[PDB]
Formats: sequence, structure tokens, C-alpha cells
Amino acid sequence: MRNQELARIFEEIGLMSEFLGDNPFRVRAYHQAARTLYDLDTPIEEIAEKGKEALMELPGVGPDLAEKILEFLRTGKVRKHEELSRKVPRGVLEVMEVPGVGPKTARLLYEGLGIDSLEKLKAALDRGDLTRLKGFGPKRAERIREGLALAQAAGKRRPLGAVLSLARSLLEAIRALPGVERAELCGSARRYKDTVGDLDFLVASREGERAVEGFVRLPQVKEVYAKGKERATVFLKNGLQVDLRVVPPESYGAGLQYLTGSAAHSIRLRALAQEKGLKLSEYGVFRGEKRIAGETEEEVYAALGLPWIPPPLREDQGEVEAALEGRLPKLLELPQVKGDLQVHSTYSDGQNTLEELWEAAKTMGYRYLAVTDHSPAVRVAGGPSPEEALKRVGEIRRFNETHGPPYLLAGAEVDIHPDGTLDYPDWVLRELDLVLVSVHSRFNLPKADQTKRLLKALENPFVHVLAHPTARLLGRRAPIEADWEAVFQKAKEKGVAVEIDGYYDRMDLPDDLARMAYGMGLWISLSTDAHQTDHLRFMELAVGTAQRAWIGPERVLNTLDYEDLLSWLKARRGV
Ligand SMILES: Nc1nc2c(ncn2[C@H]2C[C@H](O)[C@@H](COP(=O)(O)OP(=O)(O)OP(=O)(O)O)O2)c(=O)[nH]1
Ligand SMILES: [Ca+2]
Ligand SMILES: [Ca+2]
Ligand SMILES: [Ca+2]
Ligand SMILES: [Ca+2]
Ligand SMILES: [Cl-]
Ligand SMILES: [Zn+2]
Repeated sequence: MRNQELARIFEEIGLMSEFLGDNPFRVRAYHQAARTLYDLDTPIEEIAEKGKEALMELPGVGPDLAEKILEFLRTGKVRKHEELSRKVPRGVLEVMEVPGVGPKTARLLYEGLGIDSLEKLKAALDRGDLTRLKGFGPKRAERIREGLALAQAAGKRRPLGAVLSLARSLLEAIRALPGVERAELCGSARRYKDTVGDLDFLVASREGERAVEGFVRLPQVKEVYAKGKERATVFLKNGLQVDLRVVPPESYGAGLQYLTGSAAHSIRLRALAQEKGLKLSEYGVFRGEKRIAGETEEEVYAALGLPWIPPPLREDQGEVEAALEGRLPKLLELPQVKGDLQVHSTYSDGQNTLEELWEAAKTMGYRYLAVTDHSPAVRVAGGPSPEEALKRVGEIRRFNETHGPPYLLAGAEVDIHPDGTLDYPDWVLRELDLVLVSVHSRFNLPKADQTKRLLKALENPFVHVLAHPTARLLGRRAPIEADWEAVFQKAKEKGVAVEIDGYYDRMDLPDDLARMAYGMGLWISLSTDAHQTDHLRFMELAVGTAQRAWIGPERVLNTLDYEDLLSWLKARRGV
């Protein structure tokens, strides 16, 4: 559909027209045309095919607008929009759209103050320049600064784990709206993508317009950006940018599929539908005018002749073909994970004692937890020394002797020196239950040198896991450059697992490299890199990553029970 694209075009024409000081009647008309297109559920092209008169039946559309609709459908553009674009630059249009600014103010700001950009706008805000205009007080001042921040965030992405719990708190409030029967967090978040744009929620309701009203008036909501009969876009007090879509309860499953995407996955499904005489839309699966499916997502997949496809797979990267042949991959599931294989403690940089870690693991129903404190070079500190590291092993063993399950594995996260040697001697490594190795320095070695360093680390027969291999920090540090094929192949041959560290701003291995490692036949270790017990919740992110990477419970260390895990760790591994 081109409905939303055209709604935007007319809205922009309205804004630019008002900026230029066109007829307020014409300005309001463009905005009403925009609302109509925003709310219109049927494709605008289907009405356009019926003719100019049919377009004019729509609320707000007259002879002028109907010709512009046809122009857009025939050429892909509207010359009027292009004409106003010649008179109104992009930066000045960006300024006017900030909440609390608007077209007329933007004109004064353009002509009198020299503000043609968000940059200048922020400069003015920060210096108090705007306070020297009539109509400007601390209330409007606060709105404009915040509007600017929201504008600048809308381009950008945040780690999934930075926003998922906040999204779930909003989901609770949405579910609690009277009139809402079901709701779900959809979009890329439901697919467990490691960074997300806006958050998208689907609601089932028989009273959609009233559900939208309740939603936009939730205590959590700060600003409404767009609102109509069945959808809204808002900004929360906590910053989150959120889209809502409402469908009738009979359509909920089709709405879930629609709003979960990816868009590429949905293109595949719509073609499969039409190839068997059906139409898939947000509202259901239809044979002619008759709705034959829609209430549940599994019913929708079934109507297309498919098994239900897990959301993390829905990227058009082989899942449609696998579903068509009745051979979807077996995927790791969160209940199958029996422990977390990288947690830190007060022996190094963690906030928790052994007792606190044990208690948290016991609450979670884990069989074990690996306490993997840093070697001295990681912390850029003096210790723990090799002697202290061994003393700690004895303490963890005594803790297990006095506590029982969940058992603590006495581990370490051992720094890899620039030359590929390890930051504990073999007499420490051999006594550890679990040896992780990782890069914490010299992140920018030439690719060939970084590769050699990692290969040399993997020579050591006491190593079990390559921890957070790329060392990336989302928003702070790029992945290290290394030949991952060479690194993974050596790890496979040596019996060393690669880690998926689900700590929210690590997400390392990323899904794509995890998919590569698992496809090459490696073992996988999941962890949260916890430094406080609240971090243990990130295991869901590591599992979601595994699912995106087509990883099953086979060759995942965390699906082994304690005895089987210790056996794996002690075994002659590799070729
Ligand atoms: N049929 C159809 N579905 C769409 C279209 N655009 C988006 N969708 C569906 C599939 C998307 O996964 C879902 C949410 O759209 P978003 O633009 O928010 O993307 P998504 O959440 O997947 O990724 P993001 O992290 O926000 O970049 O809506 C479209 O043009 N046609
Ligand atoms: Ca009309
Ligand atoms: Ca409710
Ligand atoms: Ca989204
Ligand atoms: Ca969206
Ligand atoms: Cl469902
Ligand atoms: Zn580390």
C-alpha cells in the first residue's frame, strides 16, 4: 500500500504551505487529506481505479486532491510537493516538525534568527536565545528541547536489551486497558534482533478507536505524534518511540504476523497465499471475500499450508523454504538452558558474593552457574594472582560442598596477551572447571595479527570457550577485525566452544557470526556476563540470538546437565 507514503506527502505539503503562508483553508485541507489516508485501510489504488469521483467520496478529498492522488499513483511523485520542496529546504522542514515549533514559528526562526537546522535550534535552546521572543516560556522551552531529542533518536537504534523490559512494562499497561483483549510486542523486538528502531505493539479489540484513546492517555505517554481510528504513534515519558496497531479479535493472528514481519518474510507469505487462491492481509487470510483464517497466528500459517514459523527465523533467509518442506530447524528454547556460563563475583569485578549468585541461580531453576572472574590483565589491576586464583578454586569447591545445587563452576575469564599467550599459567588453567579466553586490549591490531593472536590462544589445551569473541560494545566499540573462519575452524578442531554473551550491549557473538559458527559445526556457550543478579535476565537475549542463528539444543554446552557438562570439559576434545 502507498496510503501512508501519500499521507506523509500531503502532510508535508500542509506544513510547507503554512510555512510559506498559503490559504489556511488549503493548509487545513491538506492535513484532513492526510488523516483520511492515514486511517484508510483499503489500498488507495483500489479506489483510484474506480475513478476521480470515487476518490472524491473519501472525507476530505476534492477535485484538486484527487488529481494529486492520481499523479502520485502514475508518476510516483507530486509536483506540488516538489515545488514547495524547492522553496522549503530539508533542515527548515525538520525544524518545523519539532513539537512546540510548527510552520509559522519556524518561519520567524528562519527569517529573523537564522535557524535553518536542528543544530542551530539546539544552539538557540542552550543559550536562551528563544526566551527573547514573545510566546516563549519555560513550558514551551522544555517541549522544544525534548522534541529535538525525540527527532534525533528516531533515526537511531538501541540494543534490544536496553529497551525490552521497558517495552514489557508498557505491554502490561496496554493489556490492562479496558477493551483490549490481547496485545503483544511485535516488530523486530519479537524477532530478537539485537538492535531495534521504534517499538511496535498489536492490540485485539472490538472497540479499536476507544482502545487507541485509552492508549494515548496512559500515564506513561508524553507526546502523541499521530493518532487515528486504529493506530497511533507516541513518545513515552521514558523516551521510547512506540507504534500501536489495533485489529478486531478475529484478526489478531494475522495482525501479529503483519506487525512482526520482517517485511521480506511477509512478501514471501503473501505470494504463497495468492498462489493458492488466497489473500493474506493484516486482517486475515481470505478466499475471495470470505475470511478463512485470522484469529491465531498458527491458523494463519496453516491456511497458507505452513507450520508456524518462530519469529526469530522470519528474515527470508531460508525459513520459508524449510517450512514448505516440513523441515523447520529445531531451536534452542529457554527452558532447555540449565545454567549461565559467564558470571562475575566479588572475587573480581562483580557485585555479588557466591551466596548471592547461588541464591539467584536457585530461583531461576538452574542446575549450575559458572563463576568466571577476570585474570589480572583484564581489570588493569594487580590481581587476582595465580596463587589467589587457585585459593579461590578451593573456596568455590568448599561452597559446593556446603550448598549443593545449583553447583558453581570454578572458572576464569582469562585475558589473551598481545602475543597470544594467556594471562594465567597452565597450572591454574588445569585446575579450573571452565576456562574462557578473550581479548581486552590491542583491539586494533591488523586483522592478520589479531587472527594469529587468537589462533595462538586456541593452541592452549586447557581452553574451553572463546568468550565474547569480537569484543564489541554496542555504541562504543566496533568488533575487532579477525578472520573468523580461521578462528572458528581452529576452535572446532581444538574442541573450544564460542560464546554468545547476551549482556545487553555486547550481544557477542552477533547472530550472524553465531550462525556461521554453528553452521561450521562448533559448540556454543551461552552467558550473560552478569556483574549483578539483575543481569541474569539477559539469558533470554542469548537464546533469542541462538534462535535467529538457527541454533538447536545440540552442541550447546548449557543444555548439558552438570555431570555431562563436567565430562565435556574434562574430555579429550577436538580432532
Ligand atoms: N505488509 C507490510 N508490512 C510492513 C511494511 N512495513 C512494515 N511492515 C511490518 C513488518 C515490520 O516488521 C513491522 C514493523 O515495521 P518497522 O518499520 O517498525 O520495522 P521493524 O520493527 O521490523 O524493524 P526496526 O527495528 O523498527 O527497524 O511492520 C510494509 O510496507 N508492508
Ligand atoms: Ca470528499
Ligand atoms: Ca484488558
Ligand atoms: Ca519497529
Ligand atoms: Ca514502526
Ligand atoms: Cl495467536
Ligand atoms: Zn570479558
